[PDB]
Amino acid sequence: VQLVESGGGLVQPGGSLRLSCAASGFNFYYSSIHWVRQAPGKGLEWVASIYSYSGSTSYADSVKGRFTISADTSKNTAYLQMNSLRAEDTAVYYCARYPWYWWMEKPYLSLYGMDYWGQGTLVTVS
Amino acid sequence: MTQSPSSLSASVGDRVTITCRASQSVSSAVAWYQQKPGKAPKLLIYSASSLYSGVPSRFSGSRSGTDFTLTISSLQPEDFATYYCQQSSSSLITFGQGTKVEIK
Amino acid sequence: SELDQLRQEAEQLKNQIRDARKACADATLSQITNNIDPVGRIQMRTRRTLRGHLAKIYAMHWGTDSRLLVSASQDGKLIIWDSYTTNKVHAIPLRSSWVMTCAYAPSGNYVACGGLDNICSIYNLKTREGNVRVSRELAGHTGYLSCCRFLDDNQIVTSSGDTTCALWDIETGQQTTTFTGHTGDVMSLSLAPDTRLFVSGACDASAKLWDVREGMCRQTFTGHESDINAICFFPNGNAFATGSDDATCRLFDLRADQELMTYSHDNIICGITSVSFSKSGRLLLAGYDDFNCNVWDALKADRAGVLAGHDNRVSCLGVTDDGMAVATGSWDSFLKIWN
Amino acid sequence: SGQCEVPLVRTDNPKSWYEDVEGCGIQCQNPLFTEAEHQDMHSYIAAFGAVTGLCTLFTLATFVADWRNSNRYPAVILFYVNACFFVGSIGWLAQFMDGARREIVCRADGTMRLGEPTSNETLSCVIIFVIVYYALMAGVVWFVVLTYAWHTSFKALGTTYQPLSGKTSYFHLLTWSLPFVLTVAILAVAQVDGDSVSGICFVGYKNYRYRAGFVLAPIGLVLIVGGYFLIRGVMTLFSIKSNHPGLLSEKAASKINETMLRLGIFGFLAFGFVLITFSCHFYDFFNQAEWERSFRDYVLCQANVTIGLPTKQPIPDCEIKNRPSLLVEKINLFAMFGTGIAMSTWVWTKATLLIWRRTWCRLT
Amino acid sequence: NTASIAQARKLVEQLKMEANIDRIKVSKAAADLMAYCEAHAKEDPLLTPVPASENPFR
Amino acid sequence: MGCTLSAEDKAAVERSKMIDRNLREDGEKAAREVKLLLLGAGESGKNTIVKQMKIIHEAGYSEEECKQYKAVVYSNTIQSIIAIIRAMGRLKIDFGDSARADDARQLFVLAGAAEEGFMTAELAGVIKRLWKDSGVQACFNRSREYQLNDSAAYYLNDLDRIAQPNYIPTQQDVLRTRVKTTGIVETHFTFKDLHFKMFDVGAQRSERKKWIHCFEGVTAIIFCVALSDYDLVLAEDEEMNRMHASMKLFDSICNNKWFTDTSIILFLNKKDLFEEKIKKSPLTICYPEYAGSNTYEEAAAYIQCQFEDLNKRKDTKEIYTHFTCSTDTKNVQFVFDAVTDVIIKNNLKDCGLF
Ligand SMILES: C[C@H](CC[C@@H]1OC1(C)C)[C@H]1CC[C@H]2[C@@H]3CC=C4C[C@@H](O)CC[C@]4(C)[C@H]3CC[C@]12C
Repeated sequence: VQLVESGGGLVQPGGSLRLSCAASGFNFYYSSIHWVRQAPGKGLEWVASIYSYSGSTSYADSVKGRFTISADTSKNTAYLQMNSLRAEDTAVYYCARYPWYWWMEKPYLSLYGMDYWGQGTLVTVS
Repeated sequence: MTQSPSSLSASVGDRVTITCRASQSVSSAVAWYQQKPGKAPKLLIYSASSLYSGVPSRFSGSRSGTDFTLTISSLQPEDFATYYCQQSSSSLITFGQGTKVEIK
Repeated sequence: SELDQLRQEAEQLKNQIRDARKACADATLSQITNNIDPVGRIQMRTRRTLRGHLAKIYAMHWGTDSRLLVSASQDGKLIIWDSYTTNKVHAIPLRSSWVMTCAYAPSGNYVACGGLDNICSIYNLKTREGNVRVSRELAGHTGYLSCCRFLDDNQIVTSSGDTTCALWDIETGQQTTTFTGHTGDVMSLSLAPDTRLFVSGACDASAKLWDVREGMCRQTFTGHESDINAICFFPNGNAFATGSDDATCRLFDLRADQELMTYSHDNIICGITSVSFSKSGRLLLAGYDDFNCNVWDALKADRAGVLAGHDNRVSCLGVTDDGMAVATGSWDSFLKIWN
Repeated sequence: SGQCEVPLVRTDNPKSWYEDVEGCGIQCQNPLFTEAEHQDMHSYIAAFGAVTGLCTLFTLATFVADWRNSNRYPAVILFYVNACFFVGSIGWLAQFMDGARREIVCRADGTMRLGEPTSNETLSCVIIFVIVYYALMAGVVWFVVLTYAWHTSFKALGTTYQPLSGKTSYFHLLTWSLPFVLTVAILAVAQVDGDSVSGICFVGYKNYRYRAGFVLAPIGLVLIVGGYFLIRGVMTLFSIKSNHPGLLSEKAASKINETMLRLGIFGFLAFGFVLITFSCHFYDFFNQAEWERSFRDYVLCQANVTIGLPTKQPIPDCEIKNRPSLLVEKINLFAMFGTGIAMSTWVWTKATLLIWRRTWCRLT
Repeated sequence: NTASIAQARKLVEQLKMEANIDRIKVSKAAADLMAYCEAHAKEDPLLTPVPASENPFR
Repeated sequence: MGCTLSAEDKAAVERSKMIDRNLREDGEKAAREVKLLLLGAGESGKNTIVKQMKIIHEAGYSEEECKQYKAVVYSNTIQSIIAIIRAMGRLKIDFGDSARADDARQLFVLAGAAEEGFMTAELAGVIKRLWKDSGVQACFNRSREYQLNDSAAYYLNDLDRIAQPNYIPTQQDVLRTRVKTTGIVETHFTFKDLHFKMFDVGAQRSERKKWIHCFEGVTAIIFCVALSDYDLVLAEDEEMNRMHASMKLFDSICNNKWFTDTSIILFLNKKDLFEEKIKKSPLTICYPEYAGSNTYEEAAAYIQCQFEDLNKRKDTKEIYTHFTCSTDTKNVQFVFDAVTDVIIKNNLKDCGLF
């Protein structure tokens, strides 16, 4: 079972855009959606993690407070908006699944890690 | 809430060892990932012990106190990628610096 | 009287499964394997001897590196040996003194022990403290536990005295899944090499094949006349070995869902203790109450070997991970290895 | 040339003669009796050897059938004593073979084995000596270490604790090393001769000196320490009459009393059986000087039987003063056969009959 | 008893679940077993004697 | 010999010889201890005799066992809370609170349950929200349908005394924890300078079959019978006789092939109530064949010998009897005498003079 993404490109630095990630094949409410960026020639740095359970989400260690995340209960899709741009926003973005509470969908064993990934979008600045 | 990997390489027909030491006394929520350059990150081991269903069983994950170890025994030459560790104890998600493999 | 109606339908469904069993029967393995080539005369000598015990020996287990061997006492000791150098590398006491089973880790870090007192104990070796600590505990069963195995370094499967089996995770100390369905008390179990299926054998002449993640009774195997005391699994993940109180060890197949062949040497009335395969899948190694072990060919259906080097009754036996050697533990307070 | 007397034997070797007059040599037989005495004593050795062989097989046949459940604390020492006596006794059945009255004791010329390799005499005499010497010494030391085991096990009747486990191989190495040093200690002399009237080779014709102490006295020593351990044992196992634990086990009191009387009678017969052997040598001590005196008078008589012989007197011989005591050797022979008997008494139980009947009735 | 018919309901449900299973002829599986037997008959030290270089048990 | 072996071997063989010296020394407790098996049908009788033969201990509050039951009382609390969250998860519809961050914050300590030592302020700080949430008690009263530890509600109200660091629980909390249901209640003492262990069974299975062979080299086996049981109803069959089943299973012990050298000790532990009940309920119920007499003091010996004569073809099994006792010092002195009788018999057997 797969995912899909949309909303890549380039705008002059400062404004926001609509970035969409759609998960398919299973329940939406019984999981959490993580967002992560990757810079050319660099490693991996965490961006965001939205919980459909409570909604009391958080953001990264540095880029927090200025981005905004949402995910709908019916369409099962996550949307992200990102103001407050800088030089280090030239990146390839990805979203992933994380079953925090393993029991509500089915009484099962635990799992600690990002399970299913997409192919990722890409956004740059100039 | 940071960690420490060990950047190294490998060669064919070998067994390779990847180390990871976290900063604080972290709990047993550790994941491992593989990344082909410019492609999707695939998972190896969740919860530091059990491999994912479908991946060949030549890999294993060891836990010792606060240290974590990926062990690859007798690799096949279709394994040229970059590996990564992942801490997932708290609600503050992080990664490692990661290391790659390249033959002589 | 709906219970009588549904047991009538149960009886006719038993008629349907025996109908399907007779229907899918075309030709037994013996007449197809009439033209196979015999091996001949194969002798084994005791390579190295292990004499570090006092009380009787109930269980042992090979590792997954052909290096270490684990073995349980009955005097509250639990000892691991090096295979080659034959040195007593570690030997631990425990609070209880009536143990009946062990399992060593597929990694080589955890060792599990358990016995009569309904509690299981797991210990850790690789520590910065320089000595084994009492690490983790499992409790919740009513009857005594029979046998346990590791399928991972976190998840442990076990078999109780209340006619049940269970999947636990060692970090919680709570059983993940319970497997009920047996009628008599379960005595032994073993899992597939792919870590997806395990089969349990009770004293009630039935073997239950379980899928580890679904928690439903997938397959049942009737046919026997008495208790099952021995289970081994085929290295392909398609067949499955049994054993009973009168040496009537019968081969099964999980794909075809049918009996294959019963084994019976005409001079044996003794019981079975534990059975083991080789890497080939042409050898059954088993032990009897008359102190005797013998290799039985899977296809030829008969060989009466002799490697009876035990004064007391044979208790437990195993094959190595690479199939190099085989190990035998009996009630002579010793441990021997053949090759 | 010359002239050879009847007691003298013709020999072409001056290395072993009677050195008064040259020419002739001496025999290997004791010339102070006749061959009827040889027949009598040989028959007595055969009879008592046979009955002791029978009783030792009667002991061992129990042990071989229960060896897999009776390889244990100290009763196997009771298996050993007869096991190091049986091998001796069959040695004393060396008689009535092809030529074993002479061919193991008589050299190429006629004089007995002087014990030396330099004279081209085959080492056929020393073998029987060393095996029976090993047998007797092993028997005695196994006997005294049995007494050791009993007094240490009966001091240890704090009824659940301290089986003296880690000192058994110590005792086995002691009892295997002691006859080794004793056999080399007797082989330090190495001038061992033979006896004809018994048919067992030994030193002591001309030399009781090197034969008195180092052959007999250690048996005296083990007598004293064995007796000491027996009296201390029976005094310690008397204490369950005034049993300070409690008043109990009259069923067991009957059995311990029966075994107490058993140890008592055994200690009594063990006491006499060595002092009678001392009495043989007490009788020998004063009489040996007169006997060798009369032997020197007898070798004078060898001339003096026919000196004073005219052609009118009947068939002549001398008038010797005293003759050897032709019967009392059988006392010490019966003493050793009695010590061989005494160890079979232990398996003469009220308990072995059941296992014996089982072992017989399983295959009729 | 109602608990007896309850567990009887459990067992009849069990036999209903294990009623419909696909089954393959024993000749076919037996041939596959013989193929799996012959496929590994040349690498196991328990069948052929092994020299001291490869055999570590003297 | 070799040199390069010796470098690593000065760890290896040193370890083996050291552990061999640590292993051989167990004879101080292996042979000095004499094993006793316990079996019968009078359960309260069993408890009374075992509590009387036990030297009257008080060792629940010692400062050497302190951290042990601390780890126990910690493990029980965390086990109980994860069990009840598993139960709340197995409630098919979610039931938490208005601010659902409590149930999500519980996952921090469900993953953070990977410690054994001192308790954290985080886990106390989240369980004080969990037990404040009324859903956990809404499912906890319903948790009786599922697997549930009975000592759940005690600590979760009294969590503030738990939440103090470096606190020592009392004897009452320990005695609340240390009651077990099924297994082996292995007790042991040392009387008259001899050590004694004492094992038991609590009706683990239907019939004994496998585990009896585990107790092979046992010096004594003690059977107990409450003799006022002939008129008490075996409420699992129409056969009222509770005596006969105990006699049959006793007969299965005496003809067991593993037990041909192990002496038995027979107890009669309910005779005093029998001494008054004999008047109203005489021997007219147990057996119709005793035409000897009516009174108690001879019919008791008759039922003793009618118990004793079931020994099939053995004159090497020394059946010893007793009656009741108030001050059991002489009783345990009698069993001391019996066990020393059988061990001195075994000792003279091994010596080879009987
Ligand atoms: C008595 C003994 C056999 C039984 C053992 O004493 C036991 C333990 C009962 C045998 C062994 C060697 C024999 C002696 C051998 C040599 C001599 C010298 C001779 O001048 C005179 C004869 C004499 C002294 C023999 C008498 C009998 C002896 C002492």
